Amino acid sequence: LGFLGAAGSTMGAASMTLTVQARNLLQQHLLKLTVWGIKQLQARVLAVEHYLRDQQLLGIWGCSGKLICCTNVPWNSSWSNRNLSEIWDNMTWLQWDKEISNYTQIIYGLLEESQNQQEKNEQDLLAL
Amino acid sequence: NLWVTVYYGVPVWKDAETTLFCASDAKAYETEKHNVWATHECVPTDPNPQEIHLENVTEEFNMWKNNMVEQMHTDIIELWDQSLKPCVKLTPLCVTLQCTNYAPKLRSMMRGEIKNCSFNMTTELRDKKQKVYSLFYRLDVVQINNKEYRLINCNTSAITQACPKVSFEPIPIHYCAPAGFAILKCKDKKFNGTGPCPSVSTVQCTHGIKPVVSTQLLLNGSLAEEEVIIRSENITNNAKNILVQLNTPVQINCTRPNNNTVKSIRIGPGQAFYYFGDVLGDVRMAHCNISKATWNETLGKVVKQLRKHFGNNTIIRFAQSSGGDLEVTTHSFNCGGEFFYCNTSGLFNSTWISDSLILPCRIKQIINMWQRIGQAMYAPPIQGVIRCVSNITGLILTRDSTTETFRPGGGDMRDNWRSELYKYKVVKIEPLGVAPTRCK
Amino acid sequence: KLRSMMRGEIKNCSFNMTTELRDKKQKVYSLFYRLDVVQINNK
Ligand SMILES: *[C@@H]1O[C@H](CO)[C@@H](O[C@@H]2O[C@H](CO)[C@@H](O[C@@H]3O[C@H](CO)[C@@H](O)[C@H](O[C@H]4O[C@H](CO)[C@@H](O)[C@H](O)[C@@H]4O[C@H]4O[C@H](CO)[C@@H](O)[C@H](O)[C@@H]4O)[C@@H]3O)[C@H](O)[C@H]2NC(C)=O)[C@H](O)[C@H]1NC(C)=O
Ligand SMILES: *[C@@H]1O[C@H](CO)[C@@H](O[C@@H]2O[C@H](CO)[C@@H](O)[C@H](O)[C@H]2NC(C)=O)[C@H](O)[C@H]1NC(C)=O
Ligand SMILES: *[C@@H]1O[C@H](CO)[C@@H](O[C@@H]2O[C@H](CO)[C@@H](O)[C@H](O)[C@H]2NC(C)=O)[C@H](O)[C@H]1NC(C)=O
Ligand SMILES: *[C@@H]1O[C@H](CO)[C@@H](O[C@@H]2O[C@H](CO)[C@@H](O)[C@H](O)[C@H]2NC(C)=O)[C@H](O)[C@H]1NC(C)=O
Ligand SMILES: *[C@@H]1O[C@H](CO)[C@@H](O[C@@H]2O[C@H](CO)[C@@H](O)[C@H](O)[C@H]2NC(C)=O)[C@H](O)[C@H]1NC(C)=O
Ligand SMILES: *[C@@H]1O[C@H](CO)[C@@H](O[C@@H]2O[C@H](CO)[C@@H](O)[C@H](O)[C@H]2NC(C)=O)[C@H](O)[C@H]1NC(C)=O
Ligand SMILES: *[C@@H]1O[C@H](CO)[C@@H](O[C@@H]2O[C@H](CO)[C@@H](O)[C@H](O)[C@H]2NC(C)=O)[C@H](O)[C@H]1NC(C)=O
Ligand SMILES: *[C@@H]1O[C@H](CO)[C@@H](O[C@@H]2O[C@H](CO)[C@@H](O)[C@H](O)[C@H]2NC(C)=O)[C@H](O)[C@H]1NC(C)=O
Ligand SMILES: *[C@@H]1O[C@H](CO)[C@@H](O)[C@H](O)[C@H]1NC(C)=O
Ligand SMILES: *[C@@H]1O[C@H](CO)[C@@H](O)[C@H](O)[C@H]1NC(C)=O
Ligand SMILES: *[C@@H]1O[C@H](CO)[C@@H](O)[C@H](O)[C@H]1NC(C)=O
Ligand SMILES: *[C@@H]1O[C@H](CO)[C@@H](O)[C@H](O)[C@H]1NC(C)=O
Ligand SMILES: *[C@@H]1O[C@H](CO)[C@@H](O)[C@H](O)[C@H]1NC(C)=O
Ligand SMILES: *[C@@H]1O[C@H](CO)[C@@H](O)[C@H](O)[C@H]1NC(C)=O
Ligand SMILES: *[C@@H]1O[C@H](CO)[C@@H](O)[C@H](O)[C@H]1NC(C)=O
Repeated sequence: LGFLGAAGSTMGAASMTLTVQARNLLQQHLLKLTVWGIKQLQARVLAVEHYLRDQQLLGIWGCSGKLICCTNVPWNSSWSNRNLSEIWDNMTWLQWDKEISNYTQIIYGLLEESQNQQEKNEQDLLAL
Repeated sequence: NLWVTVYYGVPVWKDAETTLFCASDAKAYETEKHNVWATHECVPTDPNPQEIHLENVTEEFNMWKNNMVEQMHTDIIELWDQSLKPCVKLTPLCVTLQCTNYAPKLRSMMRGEIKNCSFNMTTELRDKKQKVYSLFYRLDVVQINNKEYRLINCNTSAITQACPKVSFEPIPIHYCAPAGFAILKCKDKKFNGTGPCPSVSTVQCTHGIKPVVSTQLLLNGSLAEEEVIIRSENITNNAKNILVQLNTPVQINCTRPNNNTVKSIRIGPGQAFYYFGDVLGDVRMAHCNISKATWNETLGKVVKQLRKHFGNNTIIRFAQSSGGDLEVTTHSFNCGGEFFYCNTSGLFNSTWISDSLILPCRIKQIINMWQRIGQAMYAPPIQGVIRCVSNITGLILTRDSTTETFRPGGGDMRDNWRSELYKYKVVKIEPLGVAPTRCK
Repeated sequence: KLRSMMRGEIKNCSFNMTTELRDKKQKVYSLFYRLDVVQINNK
């Protein structure tokens, strides 16, 4: 398809397109200062941290490197328990995402606590 | 039974504001060194128009809340201000002018229009002055009560010489978004202005935009594709203006048919300005032509689009514009060194029920761009004659029982660019996702 | 004609101020303070 090619597609169908989504991220050396040089300087900066802040988060979430990895925290079924075998390959990413959106903050702090706090101690506990 | 599974690279976005930058089509200019639009020090466009279609997905836009308008309208003022800075300030120009008419025996419309004038201009030495004969226009001088005349600016603003090597030709500008972002595209024909475009697609970098300045009409712009398309925000309000896009252009010819002469006088140690010295031949009005029968056929398409959702059993009356400044009254445009003011009363004298044409045109010298009281640019005169040929694309109207008055409006330059940015919006890519699956 | 501490404090003054035209000047009456002006030796 292409970059954002599987946008309105099945989540399982759009599972196998992640590489094209990640390649199409991040020129002219010797900038001046005048007008457009400001924006190109601003273009260089905003590409960095917006690449990087989530790249911090995968190290926070222990899922370092490109992996579709899964955690050890259970799914709370209070978060719209809707046929999670069926709906997982039915709708889209997109419309499903705003359904999740009211609780994503609650998830993330539990993610950095579940295996990232606990299961990152215990290999030192067996390191003897 | 289910555990949270993370996902990276999910195709999902939100809507956000971001900084956004130039993209030029790389040419070999090397003549005017740099124009007003800094095409130099801009990144060359990738000649690969990667335009990726989006299947079976919709998104409601709004052409009335594009922050891309407010970013660009900031930049056009600022680039204009940036290039205008390092040139000659005509501070000692604001003097008492002894003047008289230039062609005193003349019957035409140009009678009492060009004015011969006289100075005491400060030379490059401190204690040497100089009597200078020059020519000016009616729309540049003001009486004081060979009566004493005075320029307009000295009421309000100061004067900058307009750097007589640069140009003003509107280069097509592309807008590349930074990484981690995308630009949506509507692509739906007959798009309302605010609605879910079904046929969406996206690019990194938009198509060409010519930042032309124009009042009352939309010169040189982009065509439509199907028919006359009407857009506005609140069609029932009298405060919202009217955006019209046409499926076909009208070839307008415009000319300043005078063989002229430009002189030069050093007024400071390096300050040497150019002024409208003399006219060879004899004095001729500047005007513009238009195919009348084409334009009536063009305007006949318009009223059909009008009577669809407004005023079916109601006459449609066009009137001349009301009044105010010349920029909000008459057609005004630059055409490469000259600032025309063409009267358009001969295009809005018409009603409806159920062999060319000539517009007289005035020109100025001292320009107050974007209504900024405090800044005033003095354009230099141009030798030779002017032979501007242009299309037309759009029309800006306003609405004033079973009678309807449409007067031609304008004023805000930002409305020029909503005619070019309705096809786009800015999204922030989110490469995250968390779903429950069967693994622990 | 003032007896208080403010005696000889505010000073009426006169100018020839350049107007917006190059060859037009203007006589201007204004007020100033002791701590702004210096004598030169209606002085
Ligand atoms: C809408 O689009 C149309 C495109 O179809 C635009 O029409 C074009 O407009 C340009 C500029 O107005 C015009 O170019 C001129 O062509 C002449 C014939 O080839 C050239 O001789 C002339 O070049 C001179 O002027 C330029 C600007 O000053 C200089 O860059 C150039 O070096 C030349 O300058 C020398 O000569 C002059 C003569 O007086 C002298 O004073 C200078 O000092 C210097 O010595 C122009 O480039 C195109 O021909 C037009 N095309 C058509 C088909 O008409 C139209 O302008 C657009 N509408 C609007 C409103 O912009
Ligand atoms: C503007 O008016 C002045 C009036 O003095 C013109 O100057 C005189 O013009 C005649 C013929 O044109 C000459 O014979 C004189 O020598 C000029 N006087 C001076 C002092 O030079 C001037 O020509 C007019 N401007 C134009 C462009 O015609
Ligand atoms: C085109 O835009 C206009 C507004 O400029 C829409 O008009 C209103 O739309 C809302 C929501 O769709 C309705 O609740 C109103 O009843 C509409 N008013 C009128 C007078 O029509 C219009 O629906 C849009 N049309 C399309 C096809 O999107
Ligand atoms: C002005 O409009 C004319 C049409 O009236 C344009 O000419 C067409 O341009 C397209 C794109 O290059 C060509 O495919 C057509 O063949 C042209 N038609 C004719 C009759 O020449 C012209 O490009 C427009 N110019 C501007 C500056 O907008
Ligand atoms: C569009 O403008 C019209 C005015 O022409 C608005 O209609 C009136 O608005 C006032 C103030 O909100 C109300 O008191 C009237 O009752 C309205 N009249 C009608 C017939 O509704 C209208 O609200 C505006 N709509 C939008 C979306 O801006
Ligand atoms: C504007 O002027 C140009 C030339 O000055 C006109 O172009 C000519 O048009 C006629 C008929 O349309 C053709 O037969 C000629 O071959 C054209 N000549 C050139 C050099 O292009 C153009 O038609 C004028 N436009 C209007 C509306 O009058
Ligand atoms: C454009 O030309 C028309 C030519 O008629 C001007 O209209 C005249 O304006 C004067 C001044 O108000 C009136 O006294 C006349 O009655 C008008 N004529 C008609 C037929 O109505 C018009 O003023 C010009 N445009 C501008 C901006 O001055
Ligand atoms: C400053 O002193 C001058 C002295 O001339 C005052 O000017 C005169 O003031 C009287 C009465 O105040 C007027 O009748 C005269 O007409 C003024 N003369 C002129 C030339 O205007 C001036 O008033 C004093 N300043 C203040 C603030 O009182
Ligand atoms: C799931 O979320 C609800 C709130 O929506 C909360 O009351 C409940 O305790 C959560 N379940 C678990 C197992 O944490
Ligand atoms: C120029 O100066 C001379 C003498 O200073 C004066 O007679 C003449 O009126 C002045 N002309 C203008 C246009 O200022
Ligand atoms: C100065 O500006 C005022 C309004 O701001 C206007 O009425 C007046 O005519 C102007 N004077 C000149 C000489 O342009
Ligand atoms: C203008 O006058 C000059 C005088 O030498 C002549 O060479 C030139 O051809 C004229 N141009 C026009 C357009 O008449
Ligand atoms: C324009 O055309 C319409 C019909 O096509 C006609 O009724 C009208 O009189 C025409 N106007 C002019 C000025 O020719
Ligand atoms: C409109 O045109 C007619 C003739 O075509 C003329 O008699 C009338 O005065 C014009 N009115 C206006 C407002 O231009
Ligand atoms: C102002 O100028 C006039 C004449 O040039 C002179 O008589 C007067 O003393 C001057 N006053 C001041 C305050 O400079």
